[PDB]
Amino acid sequence: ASEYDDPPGLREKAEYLLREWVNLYHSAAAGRDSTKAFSAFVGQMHQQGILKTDDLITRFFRLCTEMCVEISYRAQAEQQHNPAANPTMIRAKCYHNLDAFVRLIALLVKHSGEATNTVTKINLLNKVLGIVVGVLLQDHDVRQSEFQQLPYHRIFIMLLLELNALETINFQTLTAFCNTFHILRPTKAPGFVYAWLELISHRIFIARMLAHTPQQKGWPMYAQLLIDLFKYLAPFLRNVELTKPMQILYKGTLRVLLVLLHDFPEFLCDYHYGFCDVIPPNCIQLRNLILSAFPRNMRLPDPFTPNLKVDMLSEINIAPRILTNFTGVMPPQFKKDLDSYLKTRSPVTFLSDLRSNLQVSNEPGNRYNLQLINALVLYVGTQAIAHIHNKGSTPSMSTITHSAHMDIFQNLAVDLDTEGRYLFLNAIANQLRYPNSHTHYFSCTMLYLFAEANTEAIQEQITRVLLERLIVNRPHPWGLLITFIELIKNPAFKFWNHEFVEEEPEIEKLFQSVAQCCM
Amino acid sequence: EMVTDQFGMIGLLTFIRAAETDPGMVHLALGSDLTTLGLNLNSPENLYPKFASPWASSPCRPQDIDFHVPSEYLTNIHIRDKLAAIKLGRYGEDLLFYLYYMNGGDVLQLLAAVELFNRDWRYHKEERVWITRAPGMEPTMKTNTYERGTYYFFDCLNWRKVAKEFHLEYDKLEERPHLPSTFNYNPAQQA
Amino acid sequence: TDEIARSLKIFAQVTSMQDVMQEFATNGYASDD
Amino acid sequence: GPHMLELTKEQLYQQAMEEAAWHHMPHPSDSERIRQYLPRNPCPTPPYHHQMPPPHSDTVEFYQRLSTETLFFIFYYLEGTKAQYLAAKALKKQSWRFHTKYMMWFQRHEEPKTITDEFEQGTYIYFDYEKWGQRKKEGFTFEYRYLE
Repeated sequence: ASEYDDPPGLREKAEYLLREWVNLYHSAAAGRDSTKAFSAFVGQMHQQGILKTDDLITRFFRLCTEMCVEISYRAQAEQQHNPAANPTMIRAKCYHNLDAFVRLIALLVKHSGEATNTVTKINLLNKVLGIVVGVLLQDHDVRQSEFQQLPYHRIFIMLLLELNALETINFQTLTAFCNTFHILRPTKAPGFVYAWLELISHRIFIARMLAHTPQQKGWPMYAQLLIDLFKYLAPFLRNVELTKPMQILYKGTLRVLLVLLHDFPEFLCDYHYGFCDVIPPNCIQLRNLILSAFPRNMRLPDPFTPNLKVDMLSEINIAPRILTNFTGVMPPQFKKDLDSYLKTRSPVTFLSDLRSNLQVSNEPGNRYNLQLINALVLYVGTQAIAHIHNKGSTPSMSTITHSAHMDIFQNLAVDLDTEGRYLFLNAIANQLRYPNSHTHYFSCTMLYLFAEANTEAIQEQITRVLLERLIVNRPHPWGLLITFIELIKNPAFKFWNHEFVEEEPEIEKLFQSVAQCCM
Repeated sequence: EMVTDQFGMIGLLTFIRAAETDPGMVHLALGSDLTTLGLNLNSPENLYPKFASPWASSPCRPQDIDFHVPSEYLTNIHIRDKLAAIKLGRYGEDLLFYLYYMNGGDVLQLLAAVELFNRDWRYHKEERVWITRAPGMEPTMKTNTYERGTYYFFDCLNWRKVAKEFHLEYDKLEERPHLPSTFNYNPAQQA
Repeated sequence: TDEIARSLKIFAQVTSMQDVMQEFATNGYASDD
Repeated sequence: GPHMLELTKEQLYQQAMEEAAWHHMPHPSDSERIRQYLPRNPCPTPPYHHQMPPPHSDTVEFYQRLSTETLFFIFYYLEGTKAQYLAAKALKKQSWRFHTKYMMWFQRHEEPKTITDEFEQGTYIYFDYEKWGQRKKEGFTFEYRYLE
């Protein structure tokens, strides 16, 4: 009778069984965890023949969900079509039904594990989540603007909490909840985004996913969920198309990342490349949160401290950890051609083509393969650090120059256009982080690029990239301050400032704002 | 001479000048004072175990956290109807100060503030403390503008009624507590 | 296969605070102090 | 032209569904266990009022500073939370012993007149959750099979 090829009189049957259970769950001495009631309810299920086929079991779960969804929608209607109605009592009505359903799911799952089963127990947990995801997405797509997220938000959390109160079984539970959250990422379920961020960032979920996870197995999965959030936000942030609901979502993103920065800075550190590839270059602060994370229990000199000699730091020779295999963006022929340039320094047709290879004027409104600019820059640098290390020296202001590596960087500065150059310079700045061999390499690169600039435009853009990143509220990456402080010291810059600062005296204010914003 | 384009200094100075006219709460070129996001970023303890929601301004209170308490303490499914109804006039002074401090940003804080106000407790707007007259301790100096005598003030940091004999303005002292009849209020939608 | 169904089907094969408070009045002498 | 049209129709759809979702944002209560007596009721409170509770008011030490009435309130009206466990903890430390049958906390007023391996009978002070107050009881038999 329903939209589905649902057997006759099944909705009626299921909704009668759920109605009963909801009264049973709320009944006195039904068991501490609805135990005495459940053993007896499963009997009632079996008698009503819902237990016969797995197809009917799944169908009962779909119908239960839809019932709970309908109860919510009605509860929501009486709260509006009667503004004399108690909204707290309305909420309680939905919770009454939903909490009851959750316990039926949680119990049907914990008791499905026949002779201490792991596969069956998990497979039903997956089935249930899948059935709920299905009901969500159909609701979402049909109800559109009137889509309510409450049923699904409560179902998902309470079930995660019920199934939290089996350290291996705990992981497959989390892996099941993760795939669900990924399926329900805001680009798929936009009307569920607030509930989704509330799920993704739950006290229990962060805890289990990041702190209490074997060999940090959750770290790559959680990092996917955040990428889904940044992938979603990216077109809106990029376009400066920030509605009140978007400002509210962005501020939630800030609160989540601030928590991550403070509690799991090594997590943000490890997945910084991945996050940087998706956050648009205009989100200065959001990206600074990622780029400011540094391994815990690590002394970081104050960038201002007079006569600070950075070479001294034993840390500047140790490379950072990169858990995003960035080399991948590169088309295999491109990397093959690139590696040939890096060792042979031939042919010159590589540099001329490189600028065109970085262009993606195919795709509308971007004209640049940002992700590829990022990969080339990081790769070229890393290859350069290894090449110098092989030569027996260490990345220094002198050892980094006049290499096939620097020829690529120097060419990109001269041969790219203002937009090109902007993206390119940002790709360098994203490496100016805590004291490490990539921070040191790119710090010198950036400084050398300013000094060896024959164009004023090159100098202004370097200044712009470093300054825009320091003019913003804290955090500011260690390497960024270091790079900037060393630049403002070069006669190249002194001369540049002297010229630009009098053609725009408002510019003077910005540099003065950095002395106090950071110090 | 300068980069006439959006990717130069002029491009940046344009964004900074734009914040003045942009009524948003998000200014991508300038940032947010992250201390003001209601997170204890200085705290030596982890934030996540008390992390409420991405939209909340204050962490999880212990009434918010659920604990797998001994079976025996789950007394309501048994005492529900015989259990006394909540009447703040029924309760003592200590329970009222608990209800006040703990239920911050809730109707309960105002409901406790009202019952305290009914018991001659008066809240100081400036010093952020509750003050009442001591037993028979009338003010030494007395005018229509202020009063100077010995007063009990509730110090929540040591959880006790404290004797402190100093001058108190009648103006900086909170009037009868209000109650917001704000329908379907959500502090998450405004953030 | 209906692996899940059978596990629950075989599971199916298995298996006053007024009188207490009135008994509380009889268990000792109540007062005020 | 219209800058928002730089967004794809899918992105506009996404934004629209999110805008809708904003009208009915999740309430703190949504991802929490039902609070039968003290549900959440967020409201606009002035800035000069205590927006946040005192620091370290989540320790068994803080809970020991509260009145027995406060602890008895937390125990009955805040069932199954960290606060109820902490209150019962402080209560237990404050020499109160919960009777499982009667669902009330008892404390010895005197030394029990009789102590056996099964019970103790003496005069106790208890908390009546309905009369909402402390009440003394003489010749009370506390069966240890209800103690713990």
